[PDB]
Amino acid sequence: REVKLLLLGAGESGKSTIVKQMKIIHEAGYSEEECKQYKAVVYSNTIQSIIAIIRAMGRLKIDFGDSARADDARQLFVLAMTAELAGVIKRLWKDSGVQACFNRSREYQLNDSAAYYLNDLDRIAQPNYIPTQQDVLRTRVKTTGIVETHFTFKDLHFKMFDVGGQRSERKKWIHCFEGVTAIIFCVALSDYDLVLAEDEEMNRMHESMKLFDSICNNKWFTDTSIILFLNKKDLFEEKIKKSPLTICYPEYAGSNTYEEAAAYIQCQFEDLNKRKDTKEIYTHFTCATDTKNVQFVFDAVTDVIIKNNL
Amino acid sequence: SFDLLLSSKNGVAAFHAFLKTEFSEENLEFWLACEEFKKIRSATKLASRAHQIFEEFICSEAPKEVNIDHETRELTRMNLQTATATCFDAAQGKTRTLMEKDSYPRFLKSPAYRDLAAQA
Ligand SMILES: Nc1nc2c(ncn2[C@@H]2O[C@H](COP(=O)(O)OP(=O)(O)O)[C@@H](O)[C@H]2O)c(=O)[nH]1
Ligand code: ALF
Ligand SMILES: [Mg+2]
Repeated sequence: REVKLLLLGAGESGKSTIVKQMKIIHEAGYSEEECKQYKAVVYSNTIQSIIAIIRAMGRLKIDFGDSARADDARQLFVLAMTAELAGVIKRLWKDSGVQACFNRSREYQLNDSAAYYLNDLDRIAQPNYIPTQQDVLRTRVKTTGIVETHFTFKDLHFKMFDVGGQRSERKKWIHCFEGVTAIIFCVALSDYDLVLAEDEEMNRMHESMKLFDSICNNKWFTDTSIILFLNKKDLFEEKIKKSPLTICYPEYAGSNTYEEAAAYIQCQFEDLNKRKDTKEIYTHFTCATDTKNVQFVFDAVTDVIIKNNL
Repeated sequence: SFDLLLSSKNGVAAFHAFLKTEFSEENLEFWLACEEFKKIRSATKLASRAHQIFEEFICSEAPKEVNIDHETRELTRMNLQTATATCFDAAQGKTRTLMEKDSYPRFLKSPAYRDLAAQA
């Protein structure tokens, strides 16, 4: 009864995180040793996030609230964990000019976990620091290529192939299109106001939509269960009152509130289906980093993968 | 360390075989294309070779196109205007990190290597 499953989606939509949530759910969590291995990544994720904001300040021409931060900024660039760097990083983060820039992250490229790590510097910067399960989940590593991983859930064994979402990775996707039982297609809801990291002229949501039009309606998958994860709902929730959806959909007559705007995104993607009589997009709003939520969604998915394949 | 792996003949070939399994070999190739390129002292050969490396790995319609952001790409395109030895340092660092962070750890847990260390 071996099932073949694909995680597809544009870059940073959250595929690799769902793969992590399998290791946690359907194996038995992360060890402590395994967590201590993600130190470097968390530290590097943190250092990269803050560099990102500061370089944006010179581009966007935003002043520090306090001019002595320039001197920390200098040190930051040169240093890239230790006490010196932590202090530097903290001081930068608390600065009001830095925060004005962070609140304009849509105009440049910033890791979504920035706020999470930077707001937790005190814990992270400790010498005897061991990442938590969530810290690990929050980590960002660009996936390059195609990673196959095997899994056994309650009623299914899964061959699960994780791929890279960037444009240069999409050539490679054709290697795992054969005999595909199900495709979980990730979309980062929080991308509606952002541009692509590999094209600054291209809105990330319009990118995911074109990508989805082509997978949803592809001849290869007439017999595959198309599952649509509307992901990063937590990030979207705290975005939407600050930045309007009209950035992404000029047509939009509805309120810039979480549920209605989320219902609207959903319909846009689901409207890309060209055979609605015969094909069903199974949609789920997910927070990839929230184990409990990904556990409940994966039960609902599995059921569809039995009902539609036996 | 990862720097050791990239220095040895054996290591590189073994790491290549693995990257082939994950369809990400273009990364290592470019990185090796960059370590040859920078040894070139002549400003003409640099000139030409820069157009070759860029045509294969960097360009948006490239056959072995590597995963790098828009900024690093277009910077490397302006670095062609006069190809010096450092022309690709930015693109080469992005790519090194991509291999170091993502696929190097899987390689250390691969049977390809697991066996060849067990030999070691
Ligand atoms: N808060 C939150 N963060 C997420 C979610 N999904 C992914 N992330 C984070 O966003 C980044 C991108 O996820 P990742 O799986 O690496 O993207 P991929 O390229 O699609 O595989 C990672 O640092 C994740 O921790 C989500 O639903 N909520
Ligand atoms: F799509 Al990715 F790392 F950006 F898996
Ligand atoms: Mg990934």
